[PDB]
Amino acid sequence: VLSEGEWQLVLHVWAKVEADVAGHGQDILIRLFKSHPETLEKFDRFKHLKTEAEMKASEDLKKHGVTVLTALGAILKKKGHHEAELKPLAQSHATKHKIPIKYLEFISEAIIHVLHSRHPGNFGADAQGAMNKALELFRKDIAAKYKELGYQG
Ligand code: HEM
Ligand SMILES: [Cl-]
Repeated sequence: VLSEGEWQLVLHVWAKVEADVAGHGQDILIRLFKSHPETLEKFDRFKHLKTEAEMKASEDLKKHGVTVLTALGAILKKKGHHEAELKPLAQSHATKHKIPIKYLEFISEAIIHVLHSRHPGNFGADAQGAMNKALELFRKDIAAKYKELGYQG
């Protein structure tokens, strides 16, 4: 369970993300695909992209990044009260997309890397600690939902 103080560090850096969601979504998805190329294979819509340049030029990938970060933003703004938001996300990711928890760990790493790179004014050690705790909470609750849904994750 995060403290209010931890949530405020989380929401303070997220406020900067929100200056340019699309840009942050591109950086995060590209970082994920570069660091863990197996994750790209889960995306039938994107798995043809061969290079970072093709990824940067992909209008569709940018749209998807906005969709992803906006969903995560809405979860973070619930400050742990995210049962309603997690139900559809867990169901699609377990049953349609088949995304293991390991891959959620990978995108968590990508989010942290990008925030660390772009936002050193709002992402020092304590802020990164808080964001890690929020993402761990997200993954813990998603894992529990996966198990309820019948997906071992
Ligand atoms: C913070 C973690 C994540 C969030 C908030 C997130 C959010 C979303 C959202 C909102 C959608 C659109 C609606 C839906 O199908 O549920 C989506 C689609 C999808 N997600 Fe995620 N996602 C996350 C992590 C991942 C990861 C790590 C992968 C793969 C390694 C993944 C693979 C997909 C795929 C394949 C789709 C369908 C894309 C398409 O063809 O339209 N997700 N995700
Ligand atoms: Cl800090």
